[PDB]
Amino acid sequence: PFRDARAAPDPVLEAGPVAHGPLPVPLVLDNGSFQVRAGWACPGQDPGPEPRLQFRAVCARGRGGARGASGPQMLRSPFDRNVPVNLELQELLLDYSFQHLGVSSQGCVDHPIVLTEAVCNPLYSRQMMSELLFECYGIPKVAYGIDSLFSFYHNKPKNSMCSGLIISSGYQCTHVLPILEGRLDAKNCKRINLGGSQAAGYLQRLLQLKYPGHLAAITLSRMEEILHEHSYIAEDYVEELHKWRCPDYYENNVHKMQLPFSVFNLAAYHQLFVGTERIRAPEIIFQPSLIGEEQAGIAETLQYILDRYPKDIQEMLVQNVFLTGGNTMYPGMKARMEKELLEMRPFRSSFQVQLASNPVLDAWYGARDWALNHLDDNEVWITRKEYEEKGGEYLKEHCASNIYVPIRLPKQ
Amino acid sequence: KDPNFVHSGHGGAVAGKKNRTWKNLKQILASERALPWQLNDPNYFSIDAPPSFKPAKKYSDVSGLLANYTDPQSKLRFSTIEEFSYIRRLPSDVVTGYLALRKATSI
Amino acid sequence: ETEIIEGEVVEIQIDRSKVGKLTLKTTEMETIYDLGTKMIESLTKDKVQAGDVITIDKATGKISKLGRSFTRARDTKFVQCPDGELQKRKEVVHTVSLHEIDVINSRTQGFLALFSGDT
Amino acid sequence: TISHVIIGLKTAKGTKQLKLDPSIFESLQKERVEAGDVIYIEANSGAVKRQGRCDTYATEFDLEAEEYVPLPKGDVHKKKEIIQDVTLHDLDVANARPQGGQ
Amino acid sequence: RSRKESYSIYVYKVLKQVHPDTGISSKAMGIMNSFVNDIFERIAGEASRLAHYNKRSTITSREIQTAVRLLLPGELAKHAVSEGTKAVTKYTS
Amino acid sequence: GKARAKAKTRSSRAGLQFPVGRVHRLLRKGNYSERVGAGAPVYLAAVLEYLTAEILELAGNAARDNKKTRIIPRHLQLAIRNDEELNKLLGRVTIAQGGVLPNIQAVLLPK
Amino acid sequence: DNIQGITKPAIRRLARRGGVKRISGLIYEETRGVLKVFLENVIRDAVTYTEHAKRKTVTAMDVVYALKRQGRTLYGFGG
Ligand SMILES: Nc1ncnc2c1ncn2[C@@H]1O[C@H](COP(=O)(O)OP(=O)(O)O)[C@@H](O)[C@H]1O
Repeated sequence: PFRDARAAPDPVLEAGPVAHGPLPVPLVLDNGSFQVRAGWACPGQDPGPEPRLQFRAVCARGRGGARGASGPQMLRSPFDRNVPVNLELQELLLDYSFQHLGVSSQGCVDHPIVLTEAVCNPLYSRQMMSELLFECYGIPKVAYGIDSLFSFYHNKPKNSMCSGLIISSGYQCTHVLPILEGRLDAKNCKRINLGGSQAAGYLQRLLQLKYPGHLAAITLSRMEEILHEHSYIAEDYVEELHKWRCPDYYENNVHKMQLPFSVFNLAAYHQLFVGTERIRAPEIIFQPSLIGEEQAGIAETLQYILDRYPKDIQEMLVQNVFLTGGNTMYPGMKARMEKELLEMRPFRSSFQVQLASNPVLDAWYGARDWALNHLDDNEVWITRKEYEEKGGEYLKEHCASNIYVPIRLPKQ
Repeated sequence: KDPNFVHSGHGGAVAGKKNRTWKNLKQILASERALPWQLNDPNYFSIDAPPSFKPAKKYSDVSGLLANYTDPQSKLRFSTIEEFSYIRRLPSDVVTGYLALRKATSI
Repeated sequence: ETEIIEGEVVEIQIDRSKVGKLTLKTTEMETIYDLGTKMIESLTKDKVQAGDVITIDKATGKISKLGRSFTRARDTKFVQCPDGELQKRKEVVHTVSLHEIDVINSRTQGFLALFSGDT
Repeated sequence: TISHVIIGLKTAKGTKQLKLDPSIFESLQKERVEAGDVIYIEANSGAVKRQGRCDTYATEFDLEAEEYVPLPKGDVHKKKEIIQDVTLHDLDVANARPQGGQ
Repeated sequence: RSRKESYSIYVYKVLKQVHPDTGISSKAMGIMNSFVNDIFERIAGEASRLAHYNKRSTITSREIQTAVRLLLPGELAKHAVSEGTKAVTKYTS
Repeated sequence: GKARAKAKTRSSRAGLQFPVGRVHRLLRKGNYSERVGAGAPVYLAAVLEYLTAEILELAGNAARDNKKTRIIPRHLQLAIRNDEELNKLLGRVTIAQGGVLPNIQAVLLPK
Repeated sequence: DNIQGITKPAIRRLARRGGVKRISGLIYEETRGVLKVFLENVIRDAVTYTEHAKRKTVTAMDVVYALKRQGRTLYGFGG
């Protein structure tokens, strides 16, 4: 049987929250093309006390100006392939988050934020982000970062120089990130344009084409639900689909989906037999050829990036391979990744593949931990005054962040 | 009740007749390409995966199994006899939907 | 085990490496095929026209035509179109004499002396 | 012109590289072995046996004269200790008349 | 002087794609000119009339495609539709 | 102002041969509608390409069997009238100096 | 099967309007062919016009436009 979601959250509090400790209490605003994760830093305790505002990153204003439905409740999104591009909707989403976040005493900002950004950002869009952040809120200082790198920082034993590969899988894109001694090398770094949203759309299209009768009975919500629970990645795709060819055992492990009920009354309210689509959806990232778009795929991308390195430095970076993101939640992803890595590694070589404790939420935990240990570091954050002396597209070049190139954006 | 009441536009379409929200992502990248990027300078262009040199397998469009045949009448692929009967029994709507799913020479 | 492609050919098209395309047809299915360079020669050596029931060994490339179908007879063994799937995984049993094995290993082409008695 | 040829072997247990003298390269060229075939090599004897193209290229063409085999599930490098027996009469017969070399 | 204009140097240029060693007489050139501009006028007028019927201002790819569907009798219609769709798809990309 | 020297034509970008620019000009000047779309001339050129290719292929095939190396109106006439689709597309047209297809009714044939 | 809905007396009536005295008995089966073919062209256009307007209902003006393109004009139906 299907299940549904909820709504009407109560994320409120007093004017604001300060616990006994230090003067500054920064904010964590982990972004996301799918959903936004927020919550106060809460210094003084390593475990996350109470993350708040776990809502889909979808907003919609009233057609006639009645009200702005921005939180959980057509629809619009501020993101355009993992990079935000909407201005007004981004402002209203931020206003919703701040209003539920406890604006202290009047118009202004509370404390520095540790908002995260895509792996690579065009040097026009971070300018708009900074402008609509400062000139609309006036934060004293803001620091950027990457959610996957923050997750690895949280999962790393301690803050030190580390190297390896980071496998990120999100809503609109996936990334293979080579980090070297705690410094990301954004030169031979690659991404795959396909993500979980495209997989869900593919599964939707397949199920609509399989049952032309009730096309509107199933929607994006049910597709996401089944892709989130009734699916897994295969150790070897061709051999698995060959094994699921015999009829006696094909039905032994098939899943029944009971749609709304009141032919034996099982045509409109069918059972929606799925025994192959539960594997064709997860393997989209591994095999982009399943869609008309042609690309290398996760198996060949990291090969293309790994064969341009000398044998000496390959050993320790392969020794630390990490799986992060949203799509890295299907069971058996670790086995598939380690087998694919074993196929391409030397005969006697060694490797280690690690999966995060919470692949979707460790990004926020890592951002919180990084912000907790860098409040006093005045060389990392971007001061409010610096936005006028600096062109517009300035970065700190700190760890867990992008790379800065010397350039100025002409504009007037 | 709000952080600021003097919010100013950042290049909207209030005056002109352009997109109200912002410039398109394609336009954004086209404008960003005009920057004098250095030869070794990173950007948003040299971050996409290269095209695969490995031939791509063929899979049944109705059952997701290893295909070994085709069909000149519809230009699809199946695996067994019942798959052939089913695909012949299907109308043109599902056929063109399957063709457009994995995009082909047919729109 | 062997892979066998048996069926009636409908149309052959070879361009001017070379690109080839042909459509096989049994009584229960049809299938188009793109030919590699080797198959181009394997089909040009043994002139194959429309309405010919042919059997092909996939692992080798041998064309063994059985006859022509009645459909194209209008305008030399007349065989009907085959039945079942075009591609069959056939299990083949084979027995060989022990003296046969001994004779094969004697010369460069030891099987020749097994008929003429030259061994 | 030619001194040695570097070849790369790969199975579903690892990958290795080998250096071949021109004799072994000639043996490979005689077997009509190109890039993407499953090869068997014995270092002691210099034997070269092509076991067919790998299955991953099976989709390269719809009809190809070649036969395709799966990627081997085993070690690229195999070591064994073998003990060989040979009688004198074998040596006499082998060296008595010009060995066929065919 | 005068740009009398014509497709003479176009249909002839098409000829080499089908028969690389065939010539055209002047009268045949005039015949092909008349044929091509006649078909042009027919298709353009049909698309116009259809757009006016649907109270529209612009004659687009789909309107002229429907005009071709109306005017071309049989398999020529669907084959020309495929040819035009391929041409426009290659033009856009 | 600087512009590209010897810019590529729209016909070459479309992969066709008939002039897309001339077709667009004719559409705009023919007063078929006040505004003319972008892809319409490309589609029309493609259709004209298909028709010309078909008729010329048939005309050349007809002329080859007459042991002649040049297309004349007679070959075009033989090409059109021998194909049912082109015959019904060109039912009400007269080809100058093209003659008539040779056919004799069974009744009028001796014996 | 509905072409047989064009009964024999209906064909007789249609013939009688034309001004013919005697009707062969095998005429009907061929005449039903002509009704079968002449009607297979206007619908070809009538649906197609309908399919241009993104709508799936055959209005009374589409048939008029089809008959006009074919060369048979009729009055009284919004022509
Ligand atoms: N528990 C889960 N099981 C399966 N897929 C998930 C799960 N959680 C998230 N996803 C997938 O991950 C995607 C969201 O990725 P996300 O973490 O938002 O990346 P980012 O934060 O970079 O946008 C969604 O498309 C969703 O399909």
